[PDB]
Amino acid sequence: KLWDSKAQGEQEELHLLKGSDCNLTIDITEKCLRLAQRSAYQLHTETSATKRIQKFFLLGSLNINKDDRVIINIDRFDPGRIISLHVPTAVIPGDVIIPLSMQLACLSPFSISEYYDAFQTLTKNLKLSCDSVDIKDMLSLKIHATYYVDSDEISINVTSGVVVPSALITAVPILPVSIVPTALARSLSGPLHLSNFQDTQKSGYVAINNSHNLLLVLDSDPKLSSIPLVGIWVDGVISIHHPYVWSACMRYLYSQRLTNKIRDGSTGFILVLYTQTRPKPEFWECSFSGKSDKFLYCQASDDIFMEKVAKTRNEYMRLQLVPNEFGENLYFQ
Repeated sequence: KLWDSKAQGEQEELHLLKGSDCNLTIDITEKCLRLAQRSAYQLHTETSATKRIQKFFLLGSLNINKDDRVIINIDRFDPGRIISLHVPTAVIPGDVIIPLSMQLACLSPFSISEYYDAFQTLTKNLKLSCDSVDIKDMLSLKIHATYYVDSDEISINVTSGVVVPSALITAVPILPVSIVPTALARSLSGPLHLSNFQDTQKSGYVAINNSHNLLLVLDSDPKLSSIPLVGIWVDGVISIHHPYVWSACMRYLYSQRLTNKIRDGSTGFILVLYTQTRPKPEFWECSFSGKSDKFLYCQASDDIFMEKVAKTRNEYMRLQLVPNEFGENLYFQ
C-alpha cells in the first residue's frame, strides 16, 4: 500500500548492453600494446625471474555514445605495483582496470572456470561496495596476449574476454508518488536538473516515512545501512534505457550494505527518474525474479602485426563482443 502499482505504460526490460544491441565494443591502441610488449620482452630476456606468463594491466575509459552503445577505450599500459598483491600504479577515477596476461609464443584461451572466478569477484564487489554507482562495476574485462618477435616484425594475438551479469530488470511506468520536499528533492526537481552533458549521472536511495511518503537520500548517507529503503532515484540521464539506470538497480538489489530494503526485486521497488529532457520526474516500479548468479560471457580475438620501428600514428584495434548465456559471441561481420 506504499504506492499504486497499476501499469501506466508498456513494460521495459533493462540491461547493461540493451541500447547497444547486446554489443560491447573494445578499442585498443597500438601504442599501449607496443608498450606492453616492449615491457614484457625486456623482462623475459634481460631478466631471469620472469614468470612464463607476465601479469600487467591495461587502463581504459568507459564511453556511451550512440543510443546507449557502450565502448571501452583502452589506451594505457601499466605494469602495476606489488604490495602480497598485484595492483595498478595509480588508480584514476573513471579507469577501467583490465588485467593483461601475456606470454612469448613458442613450440591462450578463456575457459568457463576463468569466467566464473571473474564473475564471483564482480558480484562480491557489488555486494560489499560502499561507493557511488559505477557502470564499470557491471563488467569484468580481461585480455590475453600472445606475442612473438623475429627480425622483421612484432606479432601479437590479442584475445579479450568479458563477463556481465545477465539479470534483466523489469520496469513498469506507474503513477507519480508524493515526495517529501526536502532540500535534495527540491534541487532535483529544480531548474538545474535540465542539462545536456554526458556522464553527469548521480543516484541515491529512497526511504519512506509513517505517512507513506518518499524521502530521497544521498548515496553517501551513513544511515543507508539500516534506514528502511524502498528503491532508488537516478538523475542525469535522457531515458530509462541508459545503462546507468540498470547499474543503479543492480547495485540496489545486490548490496548487502543496505540491510533494511523492505522493497526489493521480488516485491518490486520504486525508481524516481529525473531525466534531463523533462521538467518532472518519471516513476517506475522495477522488479527482478530470475537467476541471481547467472552471467553473460564471450571472447573475441584478432592478430596485429607491428613494425620494429614505431610510427607516430593513432592506429588501434577494434574488437566486438556480443556475449550470451552460452559463451557464444553473436557478432557477424
